[PDB]
Amino acid sequence: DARKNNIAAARAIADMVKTTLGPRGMNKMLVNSLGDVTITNDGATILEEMDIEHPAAKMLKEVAKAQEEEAGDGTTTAVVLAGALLEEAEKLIEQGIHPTTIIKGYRKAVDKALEVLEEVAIPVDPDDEETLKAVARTAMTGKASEENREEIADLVVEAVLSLAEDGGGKYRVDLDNIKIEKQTGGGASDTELIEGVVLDKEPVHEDMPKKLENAKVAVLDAPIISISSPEQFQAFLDQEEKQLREMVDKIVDTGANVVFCEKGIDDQVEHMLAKKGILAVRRVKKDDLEKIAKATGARVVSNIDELTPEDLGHAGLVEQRKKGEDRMVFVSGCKNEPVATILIRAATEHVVEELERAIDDALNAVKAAIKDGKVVPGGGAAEVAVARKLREYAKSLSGKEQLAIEAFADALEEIPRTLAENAGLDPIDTLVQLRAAHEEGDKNIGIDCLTGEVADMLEAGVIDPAAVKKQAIKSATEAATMILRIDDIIPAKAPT
Amino acid sequence: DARKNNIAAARAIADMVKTTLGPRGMNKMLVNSLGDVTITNDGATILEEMDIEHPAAKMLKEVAKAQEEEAGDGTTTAVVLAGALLEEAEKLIEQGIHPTTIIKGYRKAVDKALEVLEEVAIPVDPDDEETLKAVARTAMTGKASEENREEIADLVVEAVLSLAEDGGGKYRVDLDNIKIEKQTGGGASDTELIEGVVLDKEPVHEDMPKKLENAKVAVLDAPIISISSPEQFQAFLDQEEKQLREMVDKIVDTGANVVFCEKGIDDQVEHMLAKKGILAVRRVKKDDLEKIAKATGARVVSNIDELTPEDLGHAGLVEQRKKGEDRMVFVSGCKNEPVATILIRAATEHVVEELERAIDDALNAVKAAIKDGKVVPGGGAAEVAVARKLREYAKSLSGKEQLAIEAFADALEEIPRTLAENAGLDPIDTLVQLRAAHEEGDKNIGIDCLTGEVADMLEAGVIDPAAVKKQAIKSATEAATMILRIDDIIPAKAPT
Amino acid sequence: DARKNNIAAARAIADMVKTTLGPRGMNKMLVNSLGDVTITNDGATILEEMDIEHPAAKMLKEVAKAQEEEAGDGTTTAVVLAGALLEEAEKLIEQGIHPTTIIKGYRKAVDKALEVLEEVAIPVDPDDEETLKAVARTAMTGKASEENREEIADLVVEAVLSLAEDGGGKYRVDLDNIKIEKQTGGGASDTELIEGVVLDKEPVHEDMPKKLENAKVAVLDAPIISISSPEQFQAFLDQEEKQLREMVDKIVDTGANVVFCEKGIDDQVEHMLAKKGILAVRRVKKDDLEKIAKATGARVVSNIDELTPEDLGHAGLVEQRKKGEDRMVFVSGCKNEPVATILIRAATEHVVEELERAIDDALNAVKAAIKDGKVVPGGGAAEVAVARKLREYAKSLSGKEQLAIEAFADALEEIPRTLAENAGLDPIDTLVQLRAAHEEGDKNIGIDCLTGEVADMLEAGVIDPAAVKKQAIKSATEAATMILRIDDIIPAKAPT
Ligand SMILES: Nc1ncnc2c1ncn2[C@@H]1O[C@H](COP(=O)(O)OP(=O)(O)O)[C@@H](O)[C@H]1O
Ligand SMILES: Nc1ncnc2c1ncn2[C@@H]1O[C@H](COP(=O)(O)OP(=O)(O)O)[C@@H](O)[C@H]1O
Ligand SMILES: Nc1ncnc2c1ncn2[C@@H]1O[C@H](COP(=O)(O)OP(=O)(O)O)[C@@H](O)[C@H]1O
Ligand SMILES: [Mg+2]
Ligand SMILES: [Mg+2]
Ligand SMILES: [Mg+2]
Repeated sequence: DARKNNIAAARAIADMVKTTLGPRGMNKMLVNSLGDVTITNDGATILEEMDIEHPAAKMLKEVAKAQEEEAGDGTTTAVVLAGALLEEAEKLIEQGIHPTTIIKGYRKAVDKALEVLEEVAIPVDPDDEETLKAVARTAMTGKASEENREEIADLVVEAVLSLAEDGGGKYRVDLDNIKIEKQTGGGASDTELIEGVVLDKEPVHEDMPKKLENAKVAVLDAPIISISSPEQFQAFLDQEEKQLREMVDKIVDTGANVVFCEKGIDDQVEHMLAKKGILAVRRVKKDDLEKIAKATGARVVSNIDELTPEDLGHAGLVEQRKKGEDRMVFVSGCKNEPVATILIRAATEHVVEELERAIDDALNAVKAAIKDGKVVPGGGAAEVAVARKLREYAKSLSGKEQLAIEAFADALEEIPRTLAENAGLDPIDTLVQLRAAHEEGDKNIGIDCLTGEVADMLEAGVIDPAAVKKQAIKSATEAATMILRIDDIIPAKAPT
Repeated sequence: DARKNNIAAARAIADMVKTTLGPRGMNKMLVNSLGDVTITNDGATILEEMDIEHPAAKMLKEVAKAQEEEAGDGTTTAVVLAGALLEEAEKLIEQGIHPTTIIKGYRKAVDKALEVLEEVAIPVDPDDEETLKAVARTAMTGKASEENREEIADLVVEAVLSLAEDGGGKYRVDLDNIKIEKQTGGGASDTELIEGVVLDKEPVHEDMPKKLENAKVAVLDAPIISISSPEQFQAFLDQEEKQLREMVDKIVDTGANVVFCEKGIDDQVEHMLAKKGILAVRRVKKDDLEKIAKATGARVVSNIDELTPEDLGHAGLVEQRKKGEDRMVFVSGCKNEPVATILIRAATEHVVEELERAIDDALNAVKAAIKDGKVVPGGGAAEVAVARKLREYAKSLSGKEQLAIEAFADALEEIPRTLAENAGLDPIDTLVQLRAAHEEGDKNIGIDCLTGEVADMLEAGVIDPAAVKKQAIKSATEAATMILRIDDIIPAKAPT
Repeated sequence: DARKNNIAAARAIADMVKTTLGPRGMNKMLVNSLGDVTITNDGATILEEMDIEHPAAKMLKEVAKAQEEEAGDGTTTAVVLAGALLEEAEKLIEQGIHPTTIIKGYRKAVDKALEVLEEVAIPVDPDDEETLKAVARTAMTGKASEENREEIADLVVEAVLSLAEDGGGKYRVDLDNIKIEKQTGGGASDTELIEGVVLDKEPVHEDMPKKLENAKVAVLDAPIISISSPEQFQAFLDQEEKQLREMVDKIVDTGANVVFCEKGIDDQVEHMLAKKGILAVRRVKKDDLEKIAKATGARVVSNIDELTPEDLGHAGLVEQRKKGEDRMVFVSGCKNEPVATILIRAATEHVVEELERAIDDALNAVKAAIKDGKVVPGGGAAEVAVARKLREYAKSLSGKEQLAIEAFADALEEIPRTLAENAGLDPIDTLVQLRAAHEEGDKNIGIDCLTGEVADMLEAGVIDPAAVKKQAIKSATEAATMILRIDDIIPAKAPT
């Protein structure tokens, strides 16, 4: 039963990532043969860099990548939903239903599930500050320490509003637009709007002018013998420094005094650069060099011979500040576009990476809420409500598709069970309580794992974007369907 | 039970480092495949250069590093506290409490623990000499020999006061500021204020002027053929020596006569340097070369062609003294900044390293005491007091968090048990005596392992800074929490 | 029980060195992979070039090195005392005393032991010739044949008195100051004051002037092609011969006629040196070249171009004497300083090394006696006396430290037991006889292994300087303590 094998692999992955769904998600550790260890709880990373020999499991890589690409939040929800769906799919094949009937029933169930989630979702305007804060805190939940939730949420909404580039209603709040720097120790209170891309590199030369107001900023990427007579070596050195003098002279004619180069340097090169007072940062990556080019306004000039004064950018200020331990050039005053890198502070490296992922997910969720403008109660409330209306449809429908739709409802309801289990509550009792609550007509009662009870989510500030849950259901459906659609593993000829 | 496995690894490390907590810390022996052996007892080394295949253990490296970075003392206290915390956490999970409840209880317990430690701590002014001496002796405890405790403590406080750079109240008593030199044999009575960085290297040339008052000191870092005719090789040699004459002549025009170079030399080079009477020390590291540049005032000149008289430093004296066995240039008279290296004398190499670590910890603790200005009774007194008030909080609180807080109290109380056990006293009897003593209202009764009894710590001069114990509790909490939050071991994809 | 494992290793080394303590020290053989063998009985070597994979035993390397550095005698006594101390410590931890109590007791015991040895030591003037001879013979004991004891003792005291450089009371009788040459066969009667460093090298050329009274002695260290036309290589040879003539001409202008070079020579070089009658000895080591430079007064001149008549030294005589088999230049008449090498004659190579070590130890002992001027009766008498007064202290003291002090007394008394065992006497009977004697009030009764009885050491000329025994006790204490303070072996990260 190769299908049983594939389902078992998907089940193993689903159970592995089940434990990391919620505020109290028990983190997982990623150890490799090199010995490096990273503590993470966002399921994206967990599905990213885990060893999977099984190819049916290896499809869930692509499922998670699609989820992150469209939605940016809800990979763990999608994988757990796929696990529960394949649970009930397996034991529906055990009863005797053909797999194609299961697929057809799941397709109908998920069409109606998306419709129901559209109906139940409560709308939100982009000016109700408390609702945006609630969305931000709910998504932000999972990975930060409990202390700095209010602070990071406040900074999230502040950055989203202040950097709100009104591009015809759809604000272009990109992940690489908001200004944070990474550094060990200190705290998260350095996630402020510093109008420029800050590089974690020291100045090459001490007497290099650290302060330069209205500096003429340039962006470069190029890397900055036969001897016959005794003085011929000195001659090659002389002409090399002469052509260096010529090129830096025509650079200075443009007026450039601040440079961030993509490649390395040499001691003599940086010395003669600092002779005139020129900043030079080396080994800047492709992505962050492009970001600096966008921010500073100086177009990247591979062939520097055609550099002109028109090609140069400008920055309001450049300053070297000894913040914390590491020395860095705190560039501030890049006035053309809001451009930045996803680099964020915390106490330790594990917490640094955790907070980086968490702030990224926070901006993703608030961006989705602003764009789509439909928010659904979280904490398992949406799942239970959709399961109830699916059971109503099952009462409407008849045949052996009703069994498949009931299976889909139970698989959807497995998410609140997991969310309660990770919170410490007993799963069956609180699940029955949620069902009883939703049978009384109200639809916002869920699970809030911070207080460890069942309560109204809307008054508890536990609300997730509608589109995130829609894409979670869709990705789980495609995962379960296309894992069910396989029959048997065969050796495929390797491309030569 | 991968969580049980990780708890077991952490409890192996905790029990290994348990024996080295106190004045009578039974030292540990680190042996490597190369066969080199160093004897230490300070926990930082033991956590630094031990082998750990276990990844959950490998996190405790990062915990210890963070402890050292912020505080610089209390790594052994942090690890033992983490061990006891995971002991009680494990026994709480066998009872049946969910891990997340333990995490929440520990968080609340540790918030109140930091608050309690804030209240109980007795304040100190920076002029009560006996109190500073007591703090210095308590921190110096563990590693220095019993005989020279008074001597090294006196020198510690003398150096701290005399080199007290009043930078707006916060004295910049850095570890690389106080003047000691390393040498085998002799004694610790050479930890005196020699106003300059002393290098453990002999003069290159005998007739090099050993004494130079008000010497013009320079700092350098640069390293100091086709033949056709009979005399082409000789002409090449003539040109190389000629350009050597020109560069050393424009050096002499500046007036430099004392140099400490970062790189090697040659016999002809050292000779023609000594021809004019120029000192040259080779293979100076990056850190100590930067220290020499800061002390002497001569900026490091990579491109020596631009060296000017303005670029040269000055030193009151340079002298070669045949102190002990090794010949060294005892540089003295660097008048710009207080800069030095952590190099200290003792009898044998093991005692040399032990004394170096001890003096480093001593300046760390006195610096922390001067900065924060809050001292707490040591010898387990602070732990017992905080445990008692935590039990009072437990009596106040109700629920299954009371069990977690009682667990935290027991784990905090484990430290005095360890300190008594290493001192030779029976742990249960003396712990009960400490609890009874704290139940009578007094707060300073602890364990003093020098006298091997229970006595007032304040009268015995056994007092640690408040901040070191605050960070010990915090780091132990973070370690226990983030080790509890792990679930399973999964193979992670190695980055290509 | 890793501490038991370290104690066992220390016991193994202690027992392996035990047999070589005393005049009748049964020697030890050092066989290596290369197959070379050296017969030694002095403890320094048997601790130096032995394999010790065990790290706890590897500490005893450093213990022996420290002992040799400070005292240079009594390493075997120190290691045997450490073995006995750890013996009784193993007994006491068997009983149940905690190790820290043992350490404290040993510390107090050894403080009082040093005090007791100070009280009991008999003073010596440096003019009482018989006492100095007795001290010299006592230390010189251990290694030589029985025939040449009086002889070598007489030469030792004669050299010490005649080369007595009165440097403010502390005579600088260094090991590298007294004149002996090494040569196979003959006898020890060539240990005479030959006022100059004698080199074991033949003259390069026969017609070199073997006799040169008031010779102008120099000291050097420097080591003494494209073809176009047929005469081009001849031009190269002519010019090289021309600069050779130039440098040797400006050498002769100074007047140098005797040279001892650090590096090799060539046949043409030595031929043209002997053309003018210049002595040249090659492959002179760094140490002996520096010694020759000090003795002859000719400073070592790396760059010979600056050699002047003022830079040349003078020697009263240089002569080639065919003493024994090997041909050597018997340099005699270096009038500046007393400087020499530790090279001594005997019959065979094993015996040559044996008397070399023995004369070194003899000079160290008489130097220590003259410096400190306090001598204590050897032959186990000092150990028994200190043990008795330690037992008196034990009777004074009360508690479980009394057991540790009794342990120290027994470990200290183990030395006379070993000294009797190697002499052939029964250990317990003569030990009891010594104890009974010392209970009668006399303090000089010991063991004399030459006569193989128990007798008064002062009339038997068996006396070993007090500082040697003081350092023996101190090193044994530190070794035993810092071997007891270890708990367990752990693998250490190797430095990359
Ligand atoms: N404050 C909260 N209390 C209870 N449940 C929450 C809370 N915030 C989020 N959740 C639940 O966690 C789910 C998202 O979990 P998360 O692990 O953050 O997703 P991802 O791993 O994809 O980022 C939501 O669907 C919601 O049901
Ligand atoms: N003189 C003393 N007597 C008894 N206990 C002491 C004494 N000095 C320090 N301690 C205890 O040792 C603890 C610190 O131990 P130590 O090993 O020096 O820490 P670290 O290994 O982090 O440097 C203190 O918190 C205190 O309880
Ligand atoms: N003539 C002697 N008769 C008996 N015992 C002696 C005599 N000379 C020395 N000893 C004993 O030998 C001890 C020194 O032994 P030795 O092997 O010379 O030490 P090391 O090996 O360190 O040089 C002394 O402490 C003394 O007790
Ligand atoms: Mg999420
Ligand atoms: Mg400490
Ligand atoms: Mg000896």
